[PDB]
Amino acid sequence: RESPAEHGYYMPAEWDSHAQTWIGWPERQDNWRHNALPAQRVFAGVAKAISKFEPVTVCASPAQWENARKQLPEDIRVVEMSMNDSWFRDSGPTFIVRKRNRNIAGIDWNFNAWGGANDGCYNDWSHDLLVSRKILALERIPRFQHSMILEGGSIHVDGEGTCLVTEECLLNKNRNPHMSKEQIEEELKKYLGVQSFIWLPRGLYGDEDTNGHIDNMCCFARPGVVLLSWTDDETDPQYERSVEALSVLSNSIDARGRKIQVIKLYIPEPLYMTEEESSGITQDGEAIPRLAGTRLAASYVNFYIANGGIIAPQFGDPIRDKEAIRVLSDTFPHHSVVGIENAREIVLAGGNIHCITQQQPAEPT
Ligand SMILES: [Mg+2]
Repeated sequence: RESPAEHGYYMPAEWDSHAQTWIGWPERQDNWRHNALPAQRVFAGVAKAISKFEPVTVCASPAQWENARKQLPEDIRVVEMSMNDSWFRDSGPTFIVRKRNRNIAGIDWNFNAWGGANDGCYNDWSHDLLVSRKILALERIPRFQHSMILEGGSIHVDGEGTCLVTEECLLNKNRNPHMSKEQIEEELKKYLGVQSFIWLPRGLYGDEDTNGHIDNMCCFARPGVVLLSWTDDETDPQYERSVEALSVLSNSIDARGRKIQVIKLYIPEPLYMTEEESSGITQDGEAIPRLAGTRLAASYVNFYIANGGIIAPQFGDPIRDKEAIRVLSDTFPHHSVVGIENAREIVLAGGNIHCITQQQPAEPT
């Protein structure tokens, strides 16, 4: 059980350089309406958008492999890999680099479908348990295994000592109930190479099924500067969570000694599951219900950082969609912002774009 700290590795920020980006492929009918064709189209657009900036590796199950290979341009690598769902942010390896056996490693955290037998999103995650090792074993990258539950969507970093997380997820009884905050914290200092932490109380409103991972709540936009899901509608259940996190962050000082500057990134108008979308879900007794009228957990903070690229959602609220793009462009002056139409199609299953990706950092030399 040696740690990454003992070998010099740590996790770099999303803005650092990447070899390529990993993405899975949707399939299960109890989570992807209409035999997943609508979401397959959006996943495929996501993978084509990211390939304009950097190489994409898509992975599809044996049954789906030919379908994904026909849909995607040949420039997108398509590899066979069995999984139980397609959120590679959370079953993907969290990659870590060493500054001086390769110069890149990846951690394979334990997984339980966002809480386990009694509070998770589905009842069988056996294939999801090998996707971590299958990716690093296909890339010939060393694997540090952890027995603690953890999802990449529940942990962010600035690449300079500050890990950003959520109490709702990390300190949840469906996660690591026998671990205190200092135990879990000590593991993250050891495995992510971090020194300090910023704990926001909860995840985004409507993310109760996954326990509120941070990438739908807040991330860093560069050092010392985080984007925060926001609303001014005081009647929305999200407003008290945004103002709460704004209080916390504005009194936060990072590991390098900087006062945190929060930029607000306004969520779209409230979005709700429709009967046309819910009735496309096949109820089989293996996944949680997807009901019309539902408050879909939808925020623009759940984008991806590719080499000089920003892959951002478009949810259909034309006013909020345009205002998120203005906000993001003002923020990554050295990247090009690209939008994904029908973002709402991967969000019906509770996630979006960052949710579906796994960056592989370029290996140092
Ligand atoms: Mg794993």
